Amino acid sequence: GRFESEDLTSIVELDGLLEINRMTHKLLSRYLTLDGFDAMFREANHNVSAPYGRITLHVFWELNYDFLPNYCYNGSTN
Amino acid sequence: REIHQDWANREYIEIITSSIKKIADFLNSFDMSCRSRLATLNEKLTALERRIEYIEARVTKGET
Ligand SMILES: [Cl-]
Repeated sequence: GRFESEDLTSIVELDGLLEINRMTHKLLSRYLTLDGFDAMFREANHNVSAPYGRITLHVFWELNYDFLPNYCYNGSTN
Repeated sequence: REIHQDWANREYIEIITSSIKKIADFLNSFDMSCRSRLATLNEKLTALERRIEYIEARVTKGET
């Protein structure tokens, strides 16, 4: 949800936060039985009964509304 | 005399009561051990039920 309220550049932050959640699940799984992390993630991402998740759909949304119209490529720095 | 027979009678009593307590002890520690085992079985079964619900949903369409 935090990703969905921000531009495309925030996807790196999302990835870090997802990784902390993965570590959290791992630490908790030593003592508790939880649904698999992938299952948890796919559900939250609405990617269980749908082919493209929320992250994929927000990326295209931001490409269409922010990246394509507002960004300037610098070929020397990539 | 009757006191010597009383000593034998109460020793016998002591042996039976001791054995009853041993049965009770076993019954309590058997209950506790099975409580753990049933909890473990429920834990695994609940997880397996959840996983199936999930896998099924990956292969089935949602409700309109
Ligand atoms: Cl964040």
